[PDB]
Amino acid sequence: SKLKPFFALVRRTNPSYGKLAFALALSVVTTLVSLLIPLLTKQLVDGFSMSNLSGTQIGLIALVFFVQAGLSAYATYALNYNGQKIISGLRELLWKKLIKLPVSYFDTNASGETVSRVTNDTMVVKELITTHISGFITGIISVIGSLTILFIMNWKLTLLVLVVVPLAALILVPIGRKMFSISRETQDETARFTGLLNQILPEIRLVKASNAEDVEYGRGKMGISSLFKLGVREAKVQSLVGPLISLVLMAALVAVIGYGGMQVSSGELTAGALVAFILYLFQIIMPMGQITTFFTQLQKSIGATERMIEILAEEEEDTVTGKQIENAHLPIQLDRVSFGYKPDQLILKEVSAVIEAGKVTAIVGPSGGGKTTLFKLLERFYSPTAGTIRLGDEPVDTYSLESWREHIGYVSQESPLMSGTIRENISYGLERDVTDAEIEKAAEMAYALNFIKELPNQFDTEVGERGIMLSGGQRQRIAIARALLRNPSILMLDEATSSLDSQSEKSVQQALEVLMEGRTTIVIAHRLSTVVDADQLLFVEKGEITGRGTHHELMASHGLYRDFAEQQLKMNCDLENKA
Amino acid sequence: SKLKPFFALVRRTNPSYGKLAFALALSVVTTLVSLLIPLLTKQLVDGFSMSNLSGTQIGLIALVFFVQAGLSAYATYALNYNGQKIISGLRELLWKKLIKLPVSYFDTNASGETVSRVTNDTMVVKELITTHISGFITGIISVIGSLTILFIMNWKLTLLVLVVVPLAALILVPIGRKMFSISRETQDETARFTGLLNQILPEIRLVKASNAEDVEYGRGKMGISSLFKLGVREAKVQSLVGPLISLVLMAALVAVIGYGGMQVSSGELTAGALVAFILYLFQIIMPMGQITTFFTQLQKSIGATERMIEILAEEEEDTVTGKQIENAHLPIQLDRVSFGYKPDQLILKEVSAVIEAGKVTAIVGPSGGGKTTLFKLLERFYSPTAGTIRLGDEPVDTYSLESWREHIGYVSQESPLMSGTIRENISYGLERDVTDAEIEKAAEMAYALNFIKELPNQFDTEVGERGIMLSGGQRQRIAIARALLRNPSILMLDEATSSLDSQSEKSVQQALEVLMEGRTTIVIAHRLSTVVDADQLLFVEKGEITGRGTHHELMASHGLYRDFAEQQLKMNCDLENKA
Repeated sequence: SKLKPFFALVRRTNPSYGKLAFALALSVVTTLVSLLIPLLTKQLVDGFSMSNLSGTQIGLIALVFFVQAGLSAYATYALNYNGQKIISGLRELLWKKLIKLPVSYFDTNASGETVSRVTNDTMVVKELITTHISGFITGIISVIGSLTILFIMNWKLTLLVLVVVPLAALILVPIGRKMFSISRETQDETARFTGLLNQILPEIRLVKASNAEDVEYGRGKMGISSLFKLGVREAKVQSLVGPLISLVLMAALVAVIGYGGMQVSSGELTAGALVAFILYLFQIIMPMGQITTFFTQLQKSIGATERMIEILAEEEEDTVTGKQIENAHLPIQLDRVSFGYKPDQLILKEVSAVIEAGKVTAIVGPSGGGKTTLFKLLERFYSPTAGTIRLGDEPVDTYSLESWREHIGYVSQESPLMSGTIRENISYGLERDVTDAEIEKAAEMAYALNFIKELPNQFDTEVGERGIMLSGGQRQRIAIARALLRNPSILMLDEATSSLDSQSEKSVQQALEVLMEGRTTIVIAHRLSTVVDADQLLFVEKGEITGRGTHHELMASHGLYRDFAEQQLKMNCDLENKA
Repeated sequence: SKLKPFFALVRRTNPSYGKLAFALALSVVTTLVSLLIPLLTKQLVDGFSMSNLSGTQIGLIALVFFVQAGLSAYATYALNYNGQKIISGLRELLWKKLIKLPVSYFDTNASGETVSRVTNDTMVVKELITTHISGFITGIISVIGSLTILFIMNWKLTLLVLVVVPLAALILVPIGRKMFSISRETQDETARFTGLLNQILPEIRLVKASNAEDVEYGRGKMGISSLFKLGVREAKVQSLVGPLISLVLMAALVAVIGYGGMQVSSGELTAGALVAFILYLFQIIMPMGQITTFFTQLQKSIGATERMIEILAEEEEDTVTGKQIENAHLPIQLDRVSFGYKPDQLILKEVSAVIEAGKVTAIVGPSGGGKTTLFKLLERFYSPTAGTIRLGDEPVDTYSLESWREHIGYVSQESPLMSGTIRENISYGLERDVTDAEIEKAAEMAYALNFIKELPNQFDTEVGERGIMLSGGQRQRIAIARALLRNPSILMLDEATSSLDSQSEKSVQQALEVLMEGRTTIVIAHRLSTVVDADQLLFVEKGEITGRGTHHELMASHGLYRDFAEQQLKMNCDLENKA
């Protein structure tokens, strides 16, 4: 039942079944060859009466050892090499999917969790394929094979092992479960106490000022004391568990080996048959260890194969069907548009606007008021809940998302840069050709060239986490040059959120104007004073919009709706409004 | 050499040496009793000729097993119980030290690192005391004892083990070191690749907008490929290492047990002497495992005992010698005061001021300009580099730090609250008696009572990390009530840094005035407009101070020094200065 999705998943990578089957066959043959070794030692030891020592018998044991090792090396390489092919194919599929999942997917799901899945689930599956299946089969063949060979030479001494091994395990298991429960509880109390100490130490500033020396000592002392009480409770458990595990193991060993010796010493058995018996006991206990591990692995494996298949079945973004845009700067109408993540809550509704060729329109309104939805609707970062976005007089969902994203340009504050060269960032993702003589003809414009020429290298710095740190103004100027190299007909601007420094800001404002000249521009911001020059402002009413005039008209005949943001500004200052 | 600081450290806890010595003696006796068991099994097995089976011989083995387990339970409890006493004593010493280390210590050293030390070093030392020393001694006695008993019954078969065991180890060790090196390199490349994927995923916003789909796919594909290449290099190592470990172990076992059988089968040995030989081999291999672990533990232990002793030898704050203050609101002079963390850089120098009875003085100046040093000097959070702080006409270092911290009061923005009750916070650390009828007579003042009475409980909420989250204004009002319950003669105020919300701020300003009335107040802040009412402002010049007048005098005859902060404000707004 559960093995049909795993198999299907493995088949997605078009694996070579012959090579895996042959490797498994070699493992099975390696285990069967490992059951000859104790019979050949018994034949050698039984044949040592009057000390003949036939050299062919000790040489044949070496030939069988080198043959077992040669086949085990081949099977182990083949299994690992194909597992490495299978896992590589899985990761390539998962990565090609992730890069095409709609930007909605990363809005709902954590990027780190997705990375964690593609890096761990594939690993689990690998581990299952390369080691655990072959380990499990070989262990079963080794265990049942060894017991069958033992019962055919001396059934009394294996009947004893088939009582001693289960009765020893029936004791050690519960005693071990009980032990581990106490280890977890002391770990948790250790954690609680470290947490408590951590929490007191950064507030030492007040503790000192308030004369709370004995008070904070005493609350820490109660933690020392609760840890000590659990430590004594662990001591009273570990003192019974330790001696009892050693008592059981040695009583099992003495019982098995002493009855082996008491058969050889009476004549009911030979010296070489006892030798074979010990040599097989090691071939019972260890693979029995192996097989047990298979099942936990199998559970984890199922969960992984559930998550990966989940990703690789999800919807991907249809970026490449529709028309091609001609004369793209034409009027963007919204007419009866609407949105919500689910129809339970319509985040934006009954909206209409026009956005005008070569002008600016500014989305500015209350913090947390949903205003970011209209911006994400206009850049196609989100599909409307059945209401029209229209360019000129054609519904915008007509044009291909490639032919849309090509005639849009995009810039933000708070941006990092792509790990790569500075010329690679100044021309990122655009498949048109570029040249040294024009890539800096886009960079002199944002004042990027005459900044970049002062760095240790004029085309690289390993920008981002590897290279030197850059200030927000430098990062913005690098973004503004990329958009001048695309020469988009429409521009989407994310001017600021959170908080920022005003250092060099007037030179950054003079850098920004370059890009927005003579093309249609849509801006989103957190304050009115940054937006005083705009040809239409849009105020946001937690689901609906008004304003639809100059900044001054908001200051003249809007009133209370300016006051619902301007009061929070006037708690700090008049923000250069001077009114 | 290295054992003299550990021992001294252990002696600091006044441990019971008799009980540890007796537990170690019991462990040694338990190991010697564990060397009888295989001789008694040999006597039983050798005595089984003609199958007499004397019941006293199989009963005596059980009596020796229950005696070994009884003494092992007692020794194991005693060792763990005394280790739990020793570690508890260590932690109590370390915590009583930390709480008294000067506030300078936590300024240089990370609190988390100190917690980590007191929670891990003590543990390491515990582990060494309870398990590793006894484990090491018992292993040596078990190993040398078992080998000495083997050589006295059959020296040929132990001479073989004393060649087989070292020659097997001389192979497995290097092959294992080499194996682990490849496992580390693949871990690192896995980490590098996850890091790379992580770094791409939160920037999916641009990747989509820029048409960088094949570009970001290909950079990820190169990571899949480098991981696959290292995976194949690991496969070519694991394929030789696995077979070779199994080949060696089985060749060692076959050689030892086959020569055991070939002695019994020729008559050079008995069936029971072979049984004893196997039973002792297990008493050689496992404690040899144990002893090896002792040394790594010993190294770690030394490092721990080095850090803990370091803490427990450090200087602690002399909080309780000097005079007692009378009439504490008198003039605080600074005259030729100076400071620095080291004399290499004098952070503040040649400073003089007066701070005046029942007035306000405000420390306001450039960000990162060192101004926080003068505030920390005035509250005695730091000693001057030989220049006088003086109250009335007495040097302030005359009064006890208790009798100082009692006549000071202290409040800050950005503060958390002590984990505890709300009545416990409103009266924190003060050793004077309090009553329900007066603790709320301090709380009605900050408007704290009529806020607290609306919570689910009127005296508790488990405030901080356990309970409900509180806003900055509520936390400030709780702090302001504590200072009214102390009724300090002098007040130290940290008004704001970083960033804050203006929500309810005018009601918080009306709450703050309550505390500062009719007592001397020192304030530190980040903007001039918050401080317009102050009777003296102090501007800071990266080592020296001026201003020494009203806010308006800074606005009238200071000029360029107001401009060196006011310009950065005027990039945003005039900040209600209206000039």
